[PDB]
Amino acid sequence: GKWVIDPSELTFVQEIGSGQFGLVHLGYWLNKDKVAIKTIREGAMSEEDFIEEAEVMMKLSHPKLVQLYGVCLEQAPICLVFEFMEHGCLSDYLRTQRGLFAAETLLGMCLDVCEGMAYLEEACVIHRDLAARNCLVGENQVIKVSDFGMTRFVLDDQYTSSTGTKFPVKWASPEVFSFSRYSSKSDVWSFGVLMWEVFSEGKIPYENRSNSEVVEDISTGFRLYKPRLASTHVYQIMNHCWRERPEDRPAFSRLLRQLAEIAES
Ligand SMILES: C=CC(=O)N1CCC[C@@H](n2nc(-c3cccc(C(=O)Nc4cccc(C(C)(C)C)c4)c3)c3c(N)ncnc32)C1
Repeated sequence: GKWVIDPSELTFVQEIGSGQFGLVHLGYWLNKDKVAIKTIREGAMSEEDFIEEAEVMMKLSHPKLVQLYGVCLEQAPICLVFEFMEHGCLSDYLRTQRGLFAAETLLGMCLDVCEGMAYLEEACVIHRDLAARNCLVGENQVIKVSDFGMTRFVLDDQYTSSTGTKFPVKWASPEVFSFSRYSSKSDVWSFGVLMWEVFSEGKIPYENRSNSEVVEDISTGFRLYKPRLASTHVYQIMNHCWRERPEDRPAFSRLLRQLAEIAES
């Protein structure tokens, strides 16, 4: 089928950087385009579960979502082929350009991510690991969401267990760090942390807290402070994303209207 890419259809030009459990290269895909190619090391992911879901994932086509183009599975290590995002991760894009962006621009970056997340929410697809590190920057400074649902395939328990050393506790809602209870409402909590990373120009949330300290702090009502560039209205929306009860958090469809209201007026 079309989703399978033959090794003869790909060339590797240069490294982009280290991804999770594998290297990412810049390359070309025959008769198509420039692409980013991930080589995944053996044992890191459930390749069979991923191959079963690949065609399904490839139908989640939205301009604010980084596209999966196909899979090169002929030989180990398998390759995953994606839409190439010229300006890389949003985390480094902000950190290297501190002082450049106006709040209107930072809000527009949050609006791009929110639009991609409202599409996934309508499709009943949970991201599970939304953070600035997997939002990528493309043409005309567009931000696109990447790696939605990919943690379903990770095999290292240090990453998947809510108590594992590499679990993204900093972006987790309490029902996720307590019970791994994923939903679009737990993605909303993560989106609030993403808004904080954006308005802080790429600062690390809860920088001097261990993961166990973040659990206790969040459970006892602590919340991230307001970034200097965030207005009080922006910070109010961040706090709505961090409500303890998932039912009290806004849906992405509601956030998209609230943030656009601020952006368009
Ligand atoms: C800060 C520096 C930065 O910019 N980085 C870090 C190094 C790699 C860069 N990178 N990563 C991707 C990219 C985009 C989407 C998915 C993946 C992926 O491999 N999923 C992925 C593939 C297979 C398995 C898994 C598991 C989670 C299951 C382990 C994940 C990779 C990418 C792209 N398309 N265009 C440009 N650069 C890109 C991002």
